[PDB]
Amino acid sequence: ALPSIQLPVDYNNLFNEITDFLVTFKQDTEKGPKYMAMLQKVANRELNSVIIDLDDILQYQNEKFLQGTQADDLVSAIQQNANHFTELFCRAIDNNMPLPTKEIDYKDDVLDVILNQRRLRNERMLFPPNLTRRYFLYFKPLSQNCARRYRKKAISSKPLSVRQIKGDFLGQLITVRGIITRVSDVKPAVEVIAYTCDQCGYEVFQEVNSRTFTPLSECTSEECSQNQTKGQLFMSTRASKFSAFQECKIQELSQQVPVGHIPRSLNIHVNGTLVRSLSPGDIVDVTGIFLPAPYTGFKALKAGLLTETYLEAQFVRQHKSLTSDVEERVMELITSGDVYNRLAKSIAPEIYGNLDVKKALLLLLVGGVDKRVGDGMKIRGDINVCLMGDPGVAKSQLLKAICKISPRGVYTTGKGSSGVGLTAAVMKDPVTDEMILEGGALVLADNGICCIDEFDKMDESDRTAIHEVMEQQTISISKAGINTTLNARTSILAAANPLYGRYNPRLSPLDNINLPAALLSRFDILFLMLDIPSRDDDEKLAEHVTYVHMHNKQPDLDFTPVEPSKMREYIAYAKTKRPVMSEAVNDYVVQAYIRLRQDSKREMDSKFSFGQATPRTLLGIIRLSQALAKLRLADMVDIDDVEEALRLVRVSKESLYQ
Amino acid sequence: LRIIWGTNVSIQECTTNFRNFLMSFKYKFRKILDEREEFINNTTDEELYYIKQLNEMRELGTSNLNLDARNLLAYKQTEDLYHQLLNYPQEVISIMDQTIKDCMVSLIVDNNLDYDLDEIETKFYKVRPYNVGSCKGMRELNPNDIDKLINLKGLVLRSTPVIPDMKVAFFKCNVCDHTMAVEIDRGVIQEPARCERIDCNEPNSMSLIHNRCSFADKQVIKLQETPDFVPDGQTPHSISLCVYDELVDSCRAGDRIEVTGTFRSIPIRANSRQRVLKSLYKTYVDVVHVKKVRQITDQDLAKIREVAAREDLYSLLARSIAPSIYELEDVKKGILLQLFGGTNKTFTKGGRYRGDINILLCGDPSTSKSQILQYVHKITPRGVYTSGKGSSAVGLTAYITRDVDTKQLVLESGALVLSDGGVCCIDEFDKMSDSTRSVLHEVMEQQTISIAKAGIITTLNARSSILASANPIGSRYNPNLPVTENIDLPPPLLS
Ligand SMILES: Nc1ncnc2c1ncn2[C@@H]1O[C@H](COP(=O)(O)OP(=O)(O)OP(=O)(O)O)[C@@H](O)[C@H]1O
Ligand SMILES: Nc1ncnc2c1ncn2[C@@H]1O[C@H](COP(=O)(O)OP(=O)(O)O)[C@@H](O)[C@H]1O
Ligand SMILES: [Mg+2]
Ligand SMILES: [Zn+2]
Ligand SMILES: [Zn+2]
Repeated sequence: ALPSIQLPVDYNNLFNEITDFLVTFKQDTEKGPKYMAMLQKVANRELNSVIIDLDDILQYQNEKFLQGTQADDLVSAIQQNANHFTELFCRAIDNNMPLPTKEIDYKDDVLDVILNQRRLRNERMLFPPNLTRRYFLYFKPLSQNCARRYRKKAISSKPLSVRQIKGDFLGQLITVRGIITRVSDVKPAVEVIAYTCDQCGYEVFQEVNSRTFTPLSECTSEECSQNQTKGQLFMSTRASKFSAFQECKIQELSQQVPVGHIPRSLNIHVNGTLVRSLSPGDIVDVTGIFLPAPYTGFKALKAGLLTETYLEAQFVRQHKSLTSDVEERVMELITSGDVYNRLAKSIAPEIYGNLDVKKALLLLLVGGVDKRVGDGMKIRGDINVCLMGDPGVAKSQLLKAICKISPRGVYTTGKGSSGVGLTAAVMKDPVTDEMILEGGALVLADNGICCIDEFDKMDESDRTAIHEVMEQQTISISKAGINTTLNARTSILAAANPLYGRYNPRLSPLDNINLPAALLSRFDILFLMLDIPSRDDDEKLAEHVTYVHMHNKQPDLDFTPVEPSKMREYIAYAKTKRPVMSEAVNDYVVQAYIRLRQDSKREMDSKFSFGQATPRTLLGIIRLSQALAKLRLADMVDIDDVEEALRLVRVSKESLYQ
Repeated sequence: LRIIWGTNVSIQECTTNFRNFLMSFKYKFRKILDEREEFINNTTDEELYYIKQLNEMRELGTSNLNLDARNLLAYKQTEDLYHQLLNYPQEVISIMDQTIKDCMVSLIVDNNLDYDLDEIETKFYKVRPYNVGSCKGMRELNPNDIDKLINLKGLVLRSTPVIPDMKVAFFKCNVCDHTMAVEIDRGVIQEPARCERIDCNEPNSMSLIHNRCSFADKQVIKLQETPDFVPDGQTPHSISLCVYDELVDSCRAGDRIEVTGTFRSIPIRANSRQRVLKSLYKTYVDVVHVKKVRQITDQDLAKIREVAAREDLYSLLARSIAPSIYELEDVKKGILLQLFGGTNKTFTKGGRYRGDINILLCGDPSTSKSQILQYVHKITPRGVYTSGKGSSAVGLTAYITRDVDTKQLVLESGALVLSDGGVCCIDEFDKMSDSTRSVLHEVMEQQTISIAKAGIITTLNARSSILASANPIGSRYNPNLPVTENIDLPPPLLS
């Protein structure tokens, strides 16, 4: 039949030592046992989880070694095998559960009502213990610090990868380092199922220890022993115990993959209060038990002796507001002074020059006023900045760098992927094969910045969305029978490449690029950065570039790089602020606009300028004054603010020659 | 005294508390409850809000209630039901309907009138509670609140046709032809063993008559999590909703609704043939109340007449349609005249004569024509605002397309057919393709569109009005050159 083998481990002495450790253990550094305190805390319907530390277990072993009596190296037994010690510890907790000391508080708990109703009828006229349980038991991996303190080495907490997980580590407690890619919704998994039986005896309980089960549907009680055909069992959800279950996939980091290989993936299962600890896009260190999946059902026959695997998770270690602190940070930055120039300069300190562009990127980072006028009129406060110019002028570092500053931002590129206009209504998700409404990148960045690199090569299909956002900021959705309009208020940062190379003495700016005049008119600001050879500038550029290669540090200079978290804190605080205008300030704007138009009537010339001024220019003047006012000022806007905005616009306009 | 098994709810006290609540409650107790200051007590304290709705429902005969949770908590003694309903919705609602059964009698015989009450006896009543508790999204739902009333919010994606549900089986005997009806409980049909007729009494002589049973209606709805609450780098989640009886065919596709209902979870089978089930349930909600996000009265007629008696009706609605637009009064005059349209006639001999006005706006590129079109879009009852930049060549007319959910054929009308009897606004008229332009030609000439594809040959009705806006080539419309060169439009289409 089944042969027998002798193994050193005996579970009786282990159980005795667990019972001794629960009572005796004290924190050496409230007084008394460490865990009977938290058990009493649990009994008062406040704590939902019990977490054991193997450092503490080593402390009990060290205490016993100080006494000198032999031990059973419980820490090694837990590491080698952990699926059984969970049940052992659960039984040990159940045996020594303290009484409720205060605030019994039975209000509307359905399971409580069922259990209380059971008592009267059972006594007047044995169930699975897990039904009465509420706490969840988790283990905590070892610490190298405590290990090195008492040697003994450590295996459970070592940050292995997905690839270093061999088949020799199955059934042990290990830790894996990786990035979370997919997380699923929370669903209930049955643990104890209760069937109601046509007022025959009473409801019956069955435990489920697999992913698949069979209903009972036959009443075996003493009163139900009567021979007449009477009916099968019906399930009752209220008297049954469920649990929260979640499954995730972790993927190997790019640094740890060897050359020529493709990264692998691992599956993680989490049950209990630990659910929702992991989200997509997080680099974490997850500890758990590595167990074999049954792989049954279809396609099991072909494998024969091949199994799946998964990791039952028990611990999570993620690697990486209005308060007086941030109230004082802004005051400190105000007392620092030179906020405008320093804020513009610290943006991408590697790149030397293009300081006006850095001023304009700051105004794009902040947003103008979005005022909802009555009778349906709306006015946009978002910023549309396009940066044109010859190749090899740092076109595509500037952009990427701006994406770092604001959390709400997406870097979308040419026809390699379609994300600008992918407001599709069909999503063939493999998990369920049903449609999901999937928004595009333009919709994704709300109150944010959309960085569209290589805008020249992008197709007219995305041009439709770009045209519509600047008009109404509300994306109409695909024609898959939903008729949905989605909010898409966003600011646009575009990078352009002139047609066939560099700037051309062809006079029309429309000839330099493919973009239509109407599309360019909606842009708030246009910047031309042409590469003109000058003997002085090349020397400083070469020196600046080569200093970075010689020493990895950027070239030290009197200019001080402000700390980036301060950048974010000031930018957010400015964004929260709401300006206001006065009647006197806007009167000078009319004079400015009429002077600009009287210039534009004669400004039509062979080479310089793009068409003529439009009322959209007046709108953008106020829109840009918004950000310059939000930068440091409040309440009414200064008159010199309009001068600053006009100066920035005029420099951008004069960039056509330069 | 006796309590329904499992729960702690007893009918005896609940019925009495509810009748006390209904005959006792007023806005007085409600405004004492909320007491948020600046609370009006101007004769509202004695209005008897529940009794007046009860009487108006009795005289109308409709059965719809809007019982609220805060109002239910307002009364001190009935405060128990507030926490007794969240945990046991079904039994409390069963008591609800049973008490409303005699709520009619409690008021019909106060003056001993001659109401029949027999049609009241036959008809049944129910309730639609709302605002049960704090609204929480589907992203936060644990197994800890199964079979408890919740309030959810989400986007409607799709609906399914009516689903039959058996209520009363019907078995006939193939020998003696005897008919008997067997009720079904929770889906399972208890088969008749042998014919009840003692004389017939034959084993295995039963036949099911499918079309002689009794059925009820079901509908299933699909929801999606709203984009506002979703965090970064996530995919929206979905929930299925069960709708029964009068609430079927209420939620249109693409709307955003807040619903109240009972959370539930059921098992689904592992193997289709075997009895075996798998240890992971599916979660859904059974809904009880749904909320979203003609027949003009005589007073409206009188005010319409007196306003129509204004000295200058032309200029007033000239300025009303586009409040933001300054000057450009003449184009507003034309649009106001267009929105009414001349009379339409179709006499037998000559045929139909058109009664729609078509308007084309064009000129320098940075005027405000698009805002004008979006203004006239809203005023008109039925109309469509779609640009002519691209899309399918028959995107404004019928386009036979394969159905996505089912591998079937669906005939989908376009934007010109969907603007029948109204004003259809076209934007960016100059970018419309040479092949689709001809379609508009048959629309503006015969007002009908014919489709002949996939074995389908048919004609639809356009009968709409075209308001279009265009842009020239260049940054200005120089008056010296005539219209034709600048607008890039065929002479007949402009004509
Ligand atoms: N002002 C500058 N300061 C520092 N580096 C600069 C500057 N202008 C250009 N560079 C150099 O240009 C490169 C960054 O821009 P890069 O040429 O890679 O992309 P791009 O400007 O978008 O051009 P392309 O059309 O080739 O993609 C780096 O090698 C960088 O050292
Ligand atoms: N007569 C006007 N009255 C009010 N606003 C105007 C007027 N002319 C131009 N504008 C402004 O100019 C912009 C015009 O944009 P719009 O006309 O929609 O673009 P398009 O030229 O594509 O139709 C609007 O934002 C509006 O505020
Ligand atoms: Mg580049
Ligand atoms: Zn039984
Ligand atoms: Zn018979």
